[PDB]
Amino acid sequence: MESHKHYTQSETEFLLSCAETDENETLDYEEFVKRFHEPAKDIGFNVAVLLTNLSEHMPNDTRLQTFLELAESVLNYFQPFLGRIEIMGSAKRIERVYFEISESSRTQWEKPQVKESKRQFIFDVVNEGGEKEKMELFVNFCEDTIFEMQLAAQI
Amino acid sequence: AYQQKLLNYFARNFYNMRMLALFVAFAINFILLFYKVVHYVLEESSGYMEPTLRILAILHTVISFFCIIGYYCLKVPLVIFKREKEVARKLEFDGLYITEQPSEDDIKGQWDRLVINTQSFPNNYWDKFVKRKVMDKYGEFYGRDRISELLGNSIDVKYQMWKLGVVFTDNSFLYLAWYMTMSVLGHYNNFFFAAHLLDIAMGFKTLRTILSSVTHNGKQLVLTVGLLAVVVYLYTVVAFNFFRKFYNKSEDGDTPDMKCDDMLTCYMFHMYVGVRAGGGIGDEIEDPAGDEYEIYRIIFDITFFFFVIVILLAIIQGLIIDAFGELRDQQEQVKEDMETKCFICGIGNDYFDTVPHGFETHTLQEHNLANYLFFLMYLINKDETEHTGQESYVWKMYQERCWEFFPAGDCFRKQYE
Amino acid sequence: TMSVLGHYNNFFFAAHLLDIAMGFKTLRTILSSVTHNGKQLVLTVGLLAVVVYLYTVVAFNFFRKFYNKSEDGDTPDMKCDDMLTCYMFHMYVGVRAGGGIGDEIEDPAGDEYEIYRIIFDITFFFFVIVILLAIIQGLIIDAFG
Amino acid sequence: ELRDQQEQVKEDMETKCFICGIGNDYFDTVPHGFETHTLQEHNLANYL
Ligand SMILES: Nc1ncnc2c1ncn2[C@@H]1O[C@H](COP(=O)(O)OP(=O)(O)OP(=O)(O)O)[C@@H](O)[C@H]1O
Ligand SMILES: Nc1ncnc2c1ncn2[C@@H]1O[C@H](COP(=O)(O)OP(=O)(O)OP(=O)(O)O)[C@@H](O)[C@H]1O
Ligand SMILES: Cn1c(=O)c2c(ncn2C)n(C)c1=O
Ligand SMILES: [Ca+2]
Ligand SMILES: [Zn+2]
Ligand SMILES: [Zn+2]
Repeated sequence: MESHKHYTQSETEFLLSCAETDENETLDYEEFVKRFHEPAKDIGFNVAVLLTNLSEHMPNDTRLQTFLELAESVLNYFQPFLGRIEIMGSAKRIERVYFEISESSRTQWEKPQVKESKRQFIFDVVNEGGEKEKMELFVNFCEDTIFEMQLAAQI
Repeated sequence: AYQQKLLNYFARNFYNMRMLALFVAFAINFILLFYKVVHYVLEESSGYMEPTLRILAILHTVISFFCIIGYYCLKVPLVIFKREKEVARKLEFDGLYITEQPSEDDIKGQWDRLVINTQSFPNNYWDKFVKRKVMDKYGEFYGRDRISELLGNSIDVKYQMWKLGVVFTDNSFLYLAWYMTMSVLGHYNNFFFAAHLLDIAMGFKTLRTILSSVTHNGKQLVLTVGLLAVVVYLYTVVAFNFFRKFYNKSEDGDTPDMKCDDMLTCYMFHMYVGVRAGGGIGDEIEDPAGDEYEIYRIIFDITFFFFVIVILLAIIQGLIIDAFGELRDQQEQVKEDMETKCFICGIGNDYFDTVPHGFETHTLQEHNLANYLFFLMYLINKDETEHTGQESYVWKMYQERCWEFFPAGDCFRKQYE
Repeated sequence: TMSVLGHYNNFFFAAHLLDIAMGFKTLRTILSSVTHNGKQLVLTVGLLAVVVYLYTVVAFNFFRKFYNKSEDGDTPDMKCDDMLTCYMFHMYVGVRAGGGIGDEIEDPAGDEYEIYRIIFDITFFFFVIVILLAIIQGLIIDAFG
Repeated sequence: ELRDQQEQVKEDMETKCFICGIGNDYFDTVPHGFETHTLQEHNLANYL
């Protein structure tokens, strides 16, 4: 742990708290990551949305960057998983939306029976399909690819 | 339990097996280049050239059979899903097999009357309560004796008979059947693996465009070849009635000299020779010098060269080259439109640019139509107890099918900053 | 390194007039346009060598008796009933002609295969000389545009 | 020219109003925006 230059010596000892109680001065390999990792990746997610939700909504804040530059070992871990769209939200005003993208769905928007169905669609719509049915043809496309992404899963 | 192990191997390797039934079908049509005349193959490398074709021609029918089993488990389940959606959204949101009863056209509408009598109708459409929704919406104007009757080792035989009506009428499945039914004929005669190099055409992109441009401007092309067969026909009736004495395909007059004084054989002479020449018809005709009809003959040939070889054969080539100019440019335009506007906003490369990487981050993070697809996959796994304030103004509007929630013109910088 | 070879043989200073091409501006543009639309050009010449190949296998299996490059029958008459030499005959002569293949072939008049032969030649003239040889010229002239 | 002339005419018919002369864009702004504007609001049949 010390040779990776990530944790300082005030943190390499805290990580070795007891961690075994087992007779050999060792650990358990996949149980120590079972103990402590996964009950802070979805707890810690909503923290990452909240610091994201404040920086984009409230700019020009000197007080916020002091936390924000400390969070960069989190905000550069969850940015693979942080899906950000924009909708016209119920008040005639456009408000951003933040959500959670899995890892069994960023790796099946690859797998080229799904990639070929995109390029067969993008060319079909930006060529033909008027403005009274453009976004209908998008929402009708998202329903199919979700069936494709289910289909490429059980293979 | 071992069947679904193999059957899920072939659907995984379908795009990576169709590049194997091409590197084989070159190796057939390279050994087959050595034939010689009874037709018997010689050798150029060694004696083991004949068995490497009898090996290679049974290996090709096997691989061309695994590329339709892998098609039957990769893309034909999807074409069912896009078909069971459109039926189920027709008799429910609109009403088709109760109120409308479709016409003699749209045979797929007529064919899909066979499916709604089945037990397991929405097999792929995730929406197994259509048959309860119609009787609650259309059980009032029409009696629920009828709607209960219209809808409803023993497999879904009335449904499996419907499904094969969708697989066989499917476009890309027929090509995977014609690709295999030649490999059955490839052992009746070895020369039928020469019609497998036409998988180059439906395999590349700038060769699929040529094969489309022959028929893309097609509905005018028949009406222009159909003017060739009338101008050359009207050049027959003049030549048949006036100029029979020039039309000799014969030698010196001593021979049993062959003529063209018969309508059906003067006509095929004017089209097998009169079109493909360079000078129209004035090549393969005895020279007019000592005749009274000479001036009436130079006028006959010049307007043949001008109407059929200068005009009508240039604008038949013109509709096949300048359809290849549209279809290449169409693609170019699509790419340019993709790299100069936003898909969902529809704004421009200019207004978002205004900063380094201005349009790039606007479409990588702020809209990024991947994300609008993961967001709709989000609401399917979220429970309706858990929908927040905006994930249920969306999910109400999507169940309602209104779609006023995509950003029409503005995004974020068009009101803030 | 050609000027070293220019004294092994005097004829190697004839490959120094190709310094005209990388020397001017409207001649450097021609020499670029051959390969500028190049990645489609191989896939279109590569369709010529397959359509003319599929016109060989039909002519080899059906029409061997017309393919005489010979004189009057009395001579030791030369044929094209061998695949590799029927194929190079369809490409050295069948492409560069004006009428496709209906020039250098004995005339079909007294045969039962006559209607099956006029269809063979018209679609040779239309597919390989009217279309596929116009859109191979088309990618070298409209890359210069 | 004469094929393109016809093409242009068709395109002009499907992107402007005959009597207004305004555009497919300003009337669109809503689902079926240009369609109802020329089916009901002007519709040169009705002026006849
Ligand atoms: N809403 C949008 N979402 C994503 N891309 C967009 C959008 N609007 C415009 N674009 C443009 O589309 C381009 C994306 O390229 P494209 O969709 O052809 O696939 P790609 O990212 O090139 O990867 P591949 O070609 O392998 O699918 C981006 O460069 C972007 O400029
Ligand atoms: N003032 C207008 N009145 C009617 N149509 C208009 C007007 N301005 C533009 N248009 C366009 O003209 C189109 C009408 O098509 P057109 O006039 O060619 O005949 P049609 O409705 O297609 O029927 P047909 O071709 O059988 O006569 C409409 O789609 C409309 O978009
Ligand atoms: C359950 N369910 C849905 O409810 C659904 C869907 N796509 C859209 N909806 C609405 N999919 C794929 C789905 O499985
Ligand atoms: Ca709630
Ligand atoms: Zn946008
Ligand atoms: Zn108007």
